[PDB]
Amino acid sequence: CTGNQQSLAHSRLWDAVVGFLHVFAHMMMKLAQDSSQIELLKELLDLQKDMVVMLLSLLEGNVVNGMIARQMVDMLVESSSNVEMILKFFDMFLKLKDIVGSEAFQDYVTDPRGLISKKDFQKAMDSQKQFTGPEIQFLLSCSEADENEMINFEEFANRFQEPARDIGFNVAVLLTNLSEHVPHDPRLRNFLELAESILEYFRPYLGRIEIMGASRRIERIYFEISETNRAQWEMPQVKESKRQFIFDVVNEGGEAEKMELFVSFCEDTIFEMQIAAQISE
Amino acid sequence: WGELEVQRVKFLNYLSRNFYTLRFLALFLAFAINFILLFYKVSDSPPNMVYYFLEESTGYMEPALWCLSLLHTLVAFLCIIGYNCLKVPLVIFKREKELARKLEFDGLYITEQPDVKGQWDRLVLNTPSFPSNYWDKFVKRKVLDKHGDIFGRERIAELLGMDLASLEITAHNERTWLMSIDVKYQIWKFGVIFTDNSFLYLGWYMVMSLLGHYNNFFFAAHLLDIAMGVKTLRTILSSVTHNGKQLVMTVGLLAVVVYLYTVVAFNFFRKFYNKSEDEDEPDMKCDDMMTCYLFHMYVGVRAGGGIGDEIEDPAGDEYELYRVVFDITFFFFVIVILLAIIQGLIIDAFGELRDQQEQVKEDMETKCFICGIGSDYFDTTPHGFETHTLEEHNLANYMFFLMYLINKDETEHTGQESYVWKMYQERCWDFFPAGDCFRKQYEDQLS
Amino acid sequence: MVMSLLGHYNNFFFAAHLLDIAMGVKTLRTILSSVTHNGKQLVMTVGLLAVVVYLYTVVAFNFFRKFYNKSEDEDEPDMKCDDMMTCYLFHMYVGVRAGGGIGDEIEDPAGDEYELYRVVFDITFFFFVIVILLAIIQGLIIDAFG
Amino acid sequence: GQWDRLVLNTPSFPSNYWDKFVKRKVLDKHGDIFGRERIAELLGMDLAS
Ligand SMILES: CNC(=O)c1cc(Cl)cc(C)c1NC(=O)c1cc(Br)nn1-c1ncccc1Cl
Ligand SMILES: [Zn+2]
Repeated sequence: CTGNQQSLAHSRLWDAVVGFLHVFAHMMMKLAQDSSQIELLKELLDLQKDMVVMLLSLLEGNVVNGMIARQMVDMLVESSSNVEMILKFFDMFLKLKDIVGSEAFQDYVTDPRGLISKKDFQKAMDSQKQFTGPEIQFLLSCSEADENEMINFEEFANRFQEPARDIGFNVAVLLTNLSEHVPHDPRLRNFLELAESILEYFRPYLGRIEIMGASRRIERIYFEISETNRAQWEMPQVKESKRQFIFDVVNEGGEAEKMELFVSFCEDTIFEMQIAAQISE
Repeated sequence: WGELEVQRVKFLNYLSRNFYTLRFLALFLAFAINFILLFYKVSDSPPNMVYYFLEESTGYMEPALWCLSLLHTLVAFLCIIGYNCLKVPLVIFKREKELARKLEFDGLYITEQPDVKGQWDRLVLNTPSFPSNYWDKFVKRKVLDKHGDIFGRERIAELLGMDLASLEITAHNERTWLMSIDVKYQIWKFGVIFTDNSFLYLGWYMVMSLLGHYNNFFFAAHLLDIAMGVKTLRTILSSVTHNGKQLVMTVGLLAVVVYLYTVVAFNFFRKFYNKSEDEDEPDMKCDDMMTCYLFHMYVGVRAGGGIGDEIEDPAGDEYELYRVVFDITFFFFVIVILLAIIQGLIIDAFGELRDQQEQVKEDMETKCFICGIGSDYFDTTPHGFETHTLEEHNLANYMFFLMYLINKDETEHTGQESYVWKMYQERCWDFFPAGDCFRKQYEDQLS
Repeated sequence: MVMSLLGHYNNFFFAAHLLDIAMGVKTLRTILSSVTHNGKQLVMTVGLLAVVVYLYTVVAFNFFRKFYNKSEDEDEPDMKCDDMMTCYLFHMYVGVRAGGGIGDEIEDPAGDEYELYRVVFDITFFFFVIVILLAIIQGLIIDAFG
Repeated sequence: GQWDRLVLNTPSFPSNYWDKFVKRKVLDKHGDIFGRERIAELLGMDLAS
């Protein structure tokens, strides 16, 4: 029922939201200094987990060009100065694994220890074209110093996206709800070009799905798919059962009984993946 | 035996791991020994008539086959219990889904009772280990929630097999491996794998291999596996029984028209039906009509040039201009026309099935798989086909959406996430669009 | 041109130069192009034609050794159902060929030694390999032409 | 696709086609993401700078 959004739009919610979002983008500027600063910062980001589902719910029954949808995005120009930070924070730690993915940035210090010095990486990151000048040594200070001679990017890597695996997908959802909902508007278009990285990283984990509802008012809903069931649906244990039932929805099926068979098809396939994941290695 | 009890399922795991390639080599080595089978010869001399093998300057050709054949039978055993190891849940799951569907919705066994499967499905409800291989195992009590108001409870509880129902409904609310096993449910699901089409054919594949060691030459029927293995050559043998229902009766017409047409030759034209060129040894076949009819269906539907070419030339005046009507009214009927019907009812049906083999390819290539909008109006948007095919109206992402709503709790789901599930469980599906998706009347505010 | 300098070794290899008419005009290019247009299934169904008669000849090689003989000389008998490699070449030489069964190369079954079984044998050769599976090879050329 | 790798490094590659500055606008295209010294030797520019 959209009757809550009559008062929640006109009253005093959204300046409180920008007052939360400023400190939300400003807390992890200093709570990345030391290794003892993360088990409470991840408490703050699974508060961000519900901060995004706060305004995910105002997209329910979303009129395409509605004043509620415009008052969703005048948020980010009343608070334009605290969104670039939270959009580039999910980019400065997610191209992190893309630094190691090239072999040219791997063979710098070929020591068998794994302690590459900080100065050997600073001038190396200054040579790439996907970086910012004054934004090198601050994330070096966010990394472990250890007398400025130890990086250990194996633990620089896997620790800072363990709380940024669940919030990054939903802020990608937040940027992709509004791109196709409100069209032809200038200043809500630049920041998806500035934050297309998490969208590109979550291209396999994103899905656009439509359900008819609320007396003929259809609007799209987004969902998440896990990496375990991602790479295993593309196997010939099931990709030919695909065509096995594709052949028989027009050969014998009618118009009124076509998806009544398809839902049993999906549950039988997820049943054989239940037993196949049991006997999997 | 705990060191072996998980070791044998570990054996069965890498047994079923490479099932497809193991079946492929099981086909090809049988093909190879059926190829080396091409060099057998029989003569009256001992190595009465003894079947020996012909070889040129090689000695181990014959002791290879006696191990290759047992290899083929052993890998036949391997693929049989591999079939019964991986995919008996496919022949398990859907028909008790069908059974619970008619228990909850229609009332197939309580409101009425009906074939070949409907009364064999009554040896599965009363055992307590019925729903042990399907997700919903409270199916025996919501049928009592459904129709515990119209009928008697004490009869339906004994019919559905709830042992101490009113005691267990309070107990579950408040608070020698084969000896505990059932005797009826396992033989009930042992009947269905013999009933269904695939397992009896795969057992027919192995009932010849142990028989193949009695005489080596019955391995030739294993080369008909090519006909049903590929789908391209499956439609040729499937086209005969696709229109056999009229073809057996019109070949019965072929059987009765010549049976009509041969009694007039058996009675009035007894003179000339003779192929014996010996004058002293005459054996005509128009003496018994059971012999004459076997003769007539041996040459008349056969030769393609009438019937009077087995019979010498009518140089005599004894009914000369009547046999020239006889032969051509055999000719115009049984080779010209009624053989061309049997040609047409095979070749046309071949054409119909191969054209509908790829009009479904046309349907996947043009239609939508969700709703009833064709691809002709997606032509104004440049390459608007794949942006609608891969992500929005996709076949895999909807079953992923059905996946991710099962594991986590419904104290997490939203208004739309409960909207999509609370009538999914009672199974009514007007929730798909079926007429409007992103294009019809959303074009007025689309730039 | 690799045939023309070779054509002076023996004069009669100039005959393959008359197949230039087939690919030169576009009207008669589609006839030779129609075979490889649907050869991808035709080679495998003529493989079906090759294996069905290879299935069908071992029962004559084992159980019907009596009558497969075309040698009319009594003192010089040479039947071809002694080696099945000879019998299979014989069977694909006459059975897909004659168009009237297989038992016209073989004399008449006047004897009672499995009389009503060879009349099933010959017509289950006849209904399969000339009536049907030759008409598939006819259709997959003429339809594709159309 | 791999027989087409014996045609880039020779200086007489674009001599039979109209546009013969094709080896430098690829460096204008993707001289920002990769190394220049590798792609110049791979495309065969002798003394490019
Ligand atoms: C329909 N016959 C079978 O099921 C079958 C059953 C048994 Cl017991 C053994 C074999 C070799 C079988 N034959 C195949 O299994 C098979 C034949 C052909 Br031709 N192809 N093919 C195949 N198809 C898909 C994956 C791997 C393979 Cl090998
Ligand atoms: Zn659609």
